[PDB]
Amino acid sequence: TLLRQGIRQLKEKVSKMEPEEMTVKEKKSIIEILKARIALKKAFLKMALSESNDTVVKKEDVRESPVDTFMENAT
Amino acid sequence: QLGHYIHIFVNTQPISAFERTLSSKRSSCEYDHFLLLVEWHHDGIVEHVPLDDHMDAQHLLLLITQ
Amino acid sequence: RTHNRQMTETLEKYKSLDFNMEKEGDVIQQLKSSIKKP
Repeated sequence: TLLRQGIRQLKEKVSKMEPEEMTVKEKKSIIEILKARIALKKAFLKMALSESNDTVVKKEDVRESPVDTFMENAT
Repeated sequence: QLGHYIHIFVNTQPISAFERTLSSKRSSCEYDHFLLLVEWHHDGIVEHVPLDDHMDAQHLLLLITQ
Repeated sequence: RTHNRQMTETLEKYKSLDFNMEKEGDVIQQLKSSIKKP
């Protein structure tokens, strides 16, 4: 989530090969602590896994089939 | 050759991905539960061969060791 | 009389008439109404 924008944003935060780097990059390491605990935000699994969750989807794609059929029996 | 053996039992494979994804109709929430087991041994490995009749006595002794 | 009015009015429903199976046609009801769908 925050990590997703955080990749593209930590991207060009780097400033040349000069010691201009670490003067900001130590605080960036603090940001790395912060994101290290952002990993804790995603510490547990919800629905199983792709594609096993996708298998659940296709399972619904079979489960949708009766739904499109029994109405034909309305009369 | 000097043990070297297979114990035979009963298994379970619960997994939610099939389990509650249906449930309360054509997928019982409980089973509850038991299957089959054949564990190869000696040395350092265990085959988990499929267990399905039709079957003959020779197969586990042979095919596995084949 | 309640069985009369009610079972007769309900004889026609989402199932339509109870004879909607149409005997042999109902052999296709498990397929032509189902498997035929695609």
